[PDB]
Amino acid sequence: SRKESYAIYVYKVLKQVHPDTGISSKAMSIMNSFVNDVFERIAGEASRLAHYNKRSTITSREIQTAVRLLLPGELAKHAVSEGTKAVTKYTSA
Amino acid sequence: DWNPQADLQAMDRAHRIGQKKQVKVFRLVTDNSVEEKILERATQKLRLDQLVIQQNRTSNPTKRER
Repeated sequence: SRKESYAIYVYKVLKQVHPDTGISSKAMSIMNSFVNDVFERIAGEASRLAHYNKRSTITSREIQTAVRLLLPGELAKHAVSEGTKAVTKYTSA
Repeated sequence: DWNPQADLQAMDRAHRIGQKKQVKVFRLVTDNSVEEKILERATQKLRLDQLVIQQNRTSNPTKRER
């Protein structure tokens, strides 16, 4: 049957930073594993976050806030802007 | 002070029995200041009280450290 992963979306991004660099399957499994985690770690807390304020619907703010919980300092500042941009790009059109 | 009767309490230190001169009070209040409102509020608490007392006596991005 058909089981899904992320390697293709990985590989475009790979070609966005390194357009002429290969990657091993042992590595590709690692990224699939790695990305799945990082989703999960935030995904729970933001879910928890909603429970904390007795609210009942997850938004990007919680994701935004949740990211602030995990990612260290300078990197957090980067992605939060990138999180900020994309939705702005999304919401604008 | 936010307590006018305490202000009254303090002022009469020298104006008692045994004072042989004229008591000349010089309160310092800052012009164009919030102290103006306190004194007006001090008066507010003063007059809500003096009126009845007088009746009582009489009757970043893209900057990764790596």
